[PDB]
Amino acid sequence: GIVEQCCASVCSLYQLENYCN
Amino acid sequence: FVNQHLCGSHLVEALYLVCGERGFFYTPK
Ligand SMILES: [Cu+2]
Repeated sequence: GIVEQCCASVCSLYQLENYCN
Repeated sequence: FVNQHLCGSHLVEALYLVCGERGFFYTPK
């Protein structure tokens, strides 16, 4: 998932918004 | 904005920045 994606690859701040409440 | 390489505590910093008072879930494998 994103914890993996951001670290192993890259991610955007827009992808991170998906994890907001 | 630009793409991010974020591991460990640096990811949770970015989550905090993006979500703020909305709060967020940090859910690894
Ligand atoms: Cu560091």
